[PDB]
Amino acid sequence: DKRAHHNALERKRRDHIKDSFHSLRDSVPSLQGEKASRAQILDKATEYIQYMRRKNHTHQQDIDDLKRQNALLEQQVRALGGC
Amino acid sequence: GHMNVKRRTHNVLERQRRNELKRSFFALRDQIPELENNEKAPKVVILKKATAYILSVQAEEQKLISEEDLLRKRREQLKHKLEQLGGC
DNA sequence: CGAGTAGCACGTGCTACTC
DNA sequence: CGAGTAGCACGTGCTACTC
Repeated sequence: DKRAHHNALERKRRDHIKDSFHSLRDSVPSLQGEKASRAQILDKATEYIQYMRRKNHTHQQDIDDLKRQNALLEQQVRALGGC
Repeated sequence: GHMNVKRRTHNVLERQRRNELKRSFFALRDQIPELENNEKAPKVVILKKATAYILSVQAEEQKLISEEDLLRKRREQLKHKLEQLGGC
């Protein structure tokens, strides 16, 4: 009685994990529309997260530089005109 | 007999496979800020949160690209202004 | 031994694909 | 060739949490 029920609950639990793997797979560019085992999905997700965190960090790095540039230019435009 | 050897091989190879999969789960968990002090996070929570985190990083890139593009156009504008004003 | 059940991990089942 | 392997599904029993 409780045996068949427990078995159904466990199957349902595994199914949710299956759906979650699919949603994860859909999030990594290299796995989209591709075939991969669960081990590959976890491994590629991990490498992609490291890669992205170093990619955005570089993005912010280029942004702050432009930030320092525009601030200086703003200084010049200020101290310039029809003196 | 062979059937018994095959059974034992299956058990040992699958056990090892589980172990390696757990390794992969832990490695991924370690890359999610939100799971910093939650080493016991169940498999499904690691999946859902890794997914949430990835989506945030991508959207986060789309914002950074939009900002850099704006800062660049801004820079050339400032320079264009300097040229119009001339020196003192 | 309180009942219900999420999570886990083992042994085993299942089968497409390989050599 | 037809047996071996890969990789995911299943049944099950035990813990811990929550009511």
